[PDB]
Amino acid sequence: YIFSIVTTYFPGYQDFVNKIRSTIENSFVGWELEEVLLLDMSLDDGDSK
Amino acid sequence: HFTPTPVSYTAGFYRIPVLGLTTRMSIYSDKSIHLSFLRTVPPYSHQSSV
Repeated sequence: YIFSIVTTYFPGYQDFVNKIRSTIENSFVGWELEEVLLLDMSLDDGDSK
Repeated sequence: HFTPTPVSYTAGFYRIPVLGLTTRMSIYSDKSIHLSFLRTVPPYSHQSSV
């Protein structure tokens, strides 16, 4: 009953995340979303961040 | 708008990069449809910031 989301810079990933958020938002049952991450792996020396 | 489709679709097979000079249509903005594309003018999206 609890989960989080993480996606790369792919636009399909963002579309799927938006669809999942819209589907889980209007739910009669409970749901707990911690946070969402949109880290980009194309950056140089950004692996530390 | 039709001229950018054939060359890009043909060159996307071998993942060869392609640079556009006078293309301004907003349809070729997401990298999903058009994988490799370089621009030399501003898209119509910059009109929103303007």
